[PDB]
Amino acid sequence: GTGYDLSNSVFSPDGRNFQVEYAVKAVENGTTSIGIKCNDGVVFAVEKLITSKLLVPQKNVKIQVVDRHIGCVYSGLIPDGRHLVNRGREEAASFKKLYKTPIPIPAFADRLGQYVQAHTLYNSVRPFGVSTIFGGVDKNG
Amino acid sequence: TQQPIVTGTSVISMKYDNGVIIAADNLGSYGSLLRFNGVERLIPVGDNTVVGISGDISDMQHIERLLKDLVTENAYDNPLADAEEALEPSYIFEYLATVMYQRRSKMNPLWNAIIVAGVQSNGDQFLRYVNLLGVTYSSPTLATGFGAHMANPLLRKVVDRESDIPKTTVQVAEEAIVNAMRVLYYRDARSSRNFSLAIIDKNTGLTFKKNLQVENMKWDFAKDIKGYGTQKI
Repeated sequence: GTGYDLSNSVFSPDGRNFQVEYAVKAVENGTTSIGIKCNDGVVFAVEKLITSKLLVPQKNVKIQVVDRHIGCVYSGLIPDGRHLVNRGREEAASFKKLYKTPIPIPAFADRLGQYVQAHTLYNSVRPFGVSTIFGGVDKNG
Repeated sequence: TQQPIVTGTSVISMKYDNGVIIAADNLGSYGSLLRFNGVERLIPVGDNTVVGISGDISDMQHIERLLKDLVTENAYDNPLADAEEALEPSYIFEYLATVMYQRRSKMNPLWNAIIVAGVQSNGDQFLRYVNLLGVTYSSPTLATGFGAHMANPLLRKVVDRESDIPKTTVQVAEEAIVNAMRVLYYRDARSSRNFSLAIIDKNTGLTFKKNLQVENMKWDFAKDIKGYGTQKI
């Protein structure tokens, strides 16, 4: 058969979801963003393309903050990255409201992963076109 | 909240030529029981605002959480959140007043009285009051509970009108606040000797004094009071 790449969450005969790989292709076409985990913390860095000098420098911030301790940068479709960051902020707010402590980094990672995986479960929703490097410091370092 | 349980008493505040002063005791009353000592009822928002809350302590902790979340959500996507476009006392008070009036209209009030004090970005003093009914008002001297009956006269003796504010030094205002706190501890039954005080100045910044005590207590004459009328010994 053919046409397995026309709808999301459709398994191809080789056991693949081609819409996810097309979203990955969309990610690869984005600017470069890196993260480095050091001894006492983490660092995030990103490259912003100056298509014209009409862009106001130091504005158009790409690195976003979740809670007061989570840093998130993304490569790909910047609006999808902002959507994912808002979802993560909601998750962190609920976690703090319920369990008092700020959300741990692995917990936040699993929340975002469950969100994206759910977005790769239905043909009525499009996979996220972003790859997200995030992190921070919690009680476990 | 339909009936307050653990409560905190009066919160007082006044203005002076360079900012505001706000004080509140450190006691959580379980009815007639002075149950919880050490309850910080002054919540500093940022480096330029202090909220003094009287009433149900559970609702006060809810307000604390809401203010911390407001600060956090303001920091979102705001590279100047530590400079311009930072949380002002006016913004905090308007958020609180919206919440209080909406809860009042939902018949589930936040059984509290809130005094928001601070200094605006342009050096102007902000000092306003809201309660569980959503009533909002401002004055050179503000006070909740018994303070509104006893502390407000002593504070208006120092600042009666707006023109008196530039004539009031921080020392005079702090002395008036301490005297009002002493009188309150004298005549309030649900009060504490230990309290906290905060001075928000346009030049010095947030000054948070904890573990203050009411001193210079006049009780000697009590040795001469005998009986309730005709008794001589």
